Amino acid sequence: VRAAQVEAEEEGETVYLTLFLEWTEPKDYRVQPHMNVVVPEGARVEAGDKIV
Amino acid sequence: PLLTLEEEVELARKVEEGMEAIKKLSEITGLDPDLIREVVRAKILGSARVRHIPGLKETLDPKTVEEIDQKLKSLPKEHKRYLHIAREGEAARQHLIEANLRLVVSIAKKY
DNA sequence: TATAATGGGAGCACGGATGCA
Repeated sequence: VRAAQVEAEEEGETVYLTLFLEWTEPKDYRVQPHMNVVVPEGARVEAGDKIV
Repeated sequence: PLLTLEEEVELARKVEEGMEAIKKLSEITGLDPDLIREVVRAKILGSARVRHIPGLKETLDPKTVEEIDQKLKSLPKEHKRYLHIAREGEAARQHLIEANLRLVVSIAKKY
């Protein structure tokens, strides 16, 4: 994960950081012999786009 | 070499989708499905083999296969997709037939 | 036209001419 923007608020002896964070969460999909992958390596898909 | 399950299903899929693509190009271009199929097959097999088919209304010669090929390539990208599909379909057909030749022998040895 | 099946089976004798080592 990488922090894009960092907002800082000074309170007492402490600072509160509001972090805008960007990361990636992996999910595996097991492909059976009777199925074929319709998507290339490193391709960017969207919601509703068919992978397998 | 003999195929595997995934390879077999792959080639079969490409063949079926290839025939479907030929039907699609028939619907689009307005030509004869047989003619289109024979032209695609002609381009897949290459310059090695060209011959007139009894079923076709027109004689099949490299001039004609070039005319029809260039007529198919003049289609828009989405319509030009079915051409690639049909080509890879024919290739898959060739590989599929070539892969199963042993079975024929094992069956014919009993006859 | 639909389980899956994938590489066979038999069976003397001397000459000229050419091919090869």
